[PDB]
Order: sequence, then C-alpha cells, then structure tokens
Amino acid sequence: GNTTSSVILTNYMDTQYYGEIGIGTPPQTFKVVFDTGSSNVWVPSSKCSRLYTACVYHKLFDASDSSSYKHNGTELTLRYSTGTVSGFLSQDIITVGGITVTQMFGEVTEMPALPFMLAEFDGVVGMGFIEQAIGRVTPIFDNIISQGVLKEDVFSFYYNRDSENSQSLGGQIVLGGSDPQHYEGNFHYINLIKTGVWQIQMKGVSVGSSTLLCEDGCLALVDTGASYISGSTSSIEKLMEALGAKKRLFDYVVKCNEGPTLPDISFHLGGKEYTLTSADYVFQESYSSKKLCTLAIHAMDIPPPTGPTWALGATFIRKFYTEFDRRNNRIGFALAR
Ligand SMILES: COCCCC[C@@](O)(c1ccccc1-c1ccccc1)[C@@H]1CCCN(C(=O)[C@H]2C[C@@H](N)[C@@H](O)C2)C1
Ligand SMILES: *[C@@H]1O[C@H](CO)[C@@H](O[C@@H]2O[C@H](CO)[C@@H](O)[C@H](O)[C@H]2NC(C)=O)[C@H](O)[C@H]1NC(C)=O
Repeated sequence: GNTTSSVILTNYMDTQYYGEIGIGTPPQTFKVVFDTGSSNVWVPSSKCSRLYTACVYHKLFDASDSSSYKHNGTELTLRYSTGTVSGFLSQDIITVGGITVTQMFGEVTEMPALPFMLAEFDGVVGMGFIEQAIGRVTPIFDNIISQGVLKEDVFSFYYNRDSENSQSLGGQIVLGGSDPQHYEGNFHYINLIKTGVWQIQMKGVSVGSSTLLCEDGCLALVDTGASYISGSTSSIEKLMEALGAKKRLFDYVVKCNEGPTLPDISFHLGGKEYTLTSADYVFQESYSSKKLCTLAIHAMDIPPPTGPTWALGATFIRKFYTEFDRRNNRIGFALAR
C-alpha cells in the first residue's frame, strides 16, 4: 500500500511521551504510551471500581457506548517492572493516525496508584512482538500489517526535548516510515538478535576514553516505553561511581554545577559509537553547586528471558531517531532533529 500515517506525541517533563488513540464507534479517545518493550494494548475500563483512584483520575473505556464492540471477557493480567494491571479482553476498532484496525485489547479493572496515579497517560499500546504478548493476543502492529496498507512494514519514533513553547512538537510516531524532517543523514541499521524482541547486541559502554562496561558485550533493548536509560544494577553502580554520582531514594544525582563537565557516555552498537554528552543526560535545573541534579539513567534489572539487558529509553531516543523495522528485523538509528 501507500499509507504512511503519523501520530503526534506529547512530552511531559521529558519522562512521558504519549499520543492519542480512539476506541469504538463513536471513538473514545485515550492517551497511550507507545511501548516497544511490551506487546499488549490496554486502557482503563468503565468497569474499574473507583476504589482505584487511578480509574478515577484517568479516562475510562465504556463498551456499551460503542457499536463496534465485541465481547470476549477473558481475563488478562499484565506485569511491568512497576505496576501490575488486570482486566479482561474486548474487541473494538482502534484508530491510530489514519489507520483503523480491529483490535483485541485489555480493559483494565484493577489499576494501582503506584504507578498510574503518576501517569499523565491513560493506557499503553505495546509495539512489541507477539512472542511477548500476554495471552498470545495479536499485537496492534501485526494487525495493521495484515491490513496491507503501509508503504513499508516499519515504524519510527521521534522524541523531543521539552519546551516552554506551545508550538514545539513533543514527539512523533510514524506508521510505515520515517519522517526526514526529524533526522539527518541516513540510517545505520542493526539487526535484531532474534525476532520477537526489539533487542540488539551491544559491544561496550564507555565512560570517556576508557571502556568501562559491557566490555565483553551485552544486550540492548530499544524501549520507547522507558524514560531513562537502564542497566544492570552492577553495570549502573560502576558507571555511577565513574561519574561521582550519588544515590538517593528515587534517583541518581550530581551537584547541579558539576554536570556539564561530566564525561560522555558512549554506547557501542552496530560497530559505531553512539554518544551522549552530559547535556543529553543531566536534567540541569540550575547550575548551583548547592543543588543536586538528576541523571536520566537508573538501574533496572530485567529478568530472563529478556534480561539481563540495557534498555535504551527516551534519554537515548531523544538523540537518535529510531526506525523499527518489522520486515527486515532491524533497528535503524539516525541523528534526531
Ligand atoms: C517515554 O514514555 C515513558 C512513559 C512513562 C514510563 C514510566 O516512566 C512511567 C511513569 C509514570 C507512570 C507510569 C509509567 C509506566 C509504568 C508501567 C508501564 C508504562 C508506563 C515507567 C516507570 C517504571 C519503569 N519504566 C518501565 O519499566 C517502562 C519499560 C517500558 N517497556 C514500559 O513498559 C514501562 C518506565
Ligand atoms: C475470546 O478469545 C479467546 C482466546 O483467543 C477465544 O477462545 C478460543 O476460541 C477458539 C474459536 O472458537 C477456540 O477454538 C480456541 O480453542 C479458544 N482458545 C482458548 C485458549 O480457549 C474465545 O472464543 C473468544 N471469546 C468470545 C466470546 O468471542
């Protein structure tokens, strides 16, 4: 086909990127994270008890207001590093961009306050493989591919730095392509280790000149769902020591004045060095030697089979425009802009 649709994304604080979808006839809109590290679709359900405050504070899908709704009702449970969500399956039509797909999704009836009380978004749309879908539900992208409408069986992500401007575009995703308004040059493509996970090999991780980490190779997941770059607790501890970074209950910090002179961090992928300066990795609120500044890196030990792995989140994606290629099982990187 020729279709290459686009969805605009909202950037909240540089930690949440999300966009709109519509479910049903007439369409009920939701804000969703597009997550390459998961494969399922869910939104909150009108059936969610208001005993869950998250279901109070977020938008709820009402099956009964939709003509295209088809009952299934099979129980679903989804696990994330943080929250666990529960519900049942429903089928309805979902619009992304200009594309309309009949999809199977979870309607969530149990949403914990941690973490969804902290979400600026309603639900998630997983962009991962069926291999990782809970319940073996066909994921939304596969269904689109089935539709046979995209130009190329790929999708791409642009993530932006948060701006004060109203005009400024927080993010964009493209279905079936990439937008070259947002990258310079040509893509460098790295093959997936295997189909079913958006994960690739990483040669090393460098703090400065010296090759400190993942020195004998490691794994890299390219995760649009993730805010920060993540590594193993061991990998991260050492990298953090290398920066003189300090550990706090939620985050890693440096004195706000010392951030600019921190060493670059390079990720070696596909034979090329992908480099983030401290300007990419410190949230520099002030430059006071008196204040402490957050780094956008943290530890997350992701268990097997996917882990241990690094996850390359928005901190990375902000620098590098990312093309996810379903046909060729490759991920492409280009310089964002
Ligand atoms: C760029 O947009 C980021 C959106 C926010 C992601 C997130 O920051 C978040 C913040 C506040 C409330 C909820 C959630 C959140 C929680 C669960 C699922 C989706 C979003 C997540 C915090 C927990 C760890 N981290 C992930 O493991 C990630 C791993 C990834 N695969 C996802 O499934 C979750 C990201
Ligand atoms: C909801 O989806 C489930 C899971 O895909 C359906 O269960 C399957 O239905 C087919 C076709 O009738 C059976 O042959 C399979 O063996 C079933 N799978 C399992 C795991 O039980 C279910 O039928 C659908 N429900 C409704 C109400 O439409």
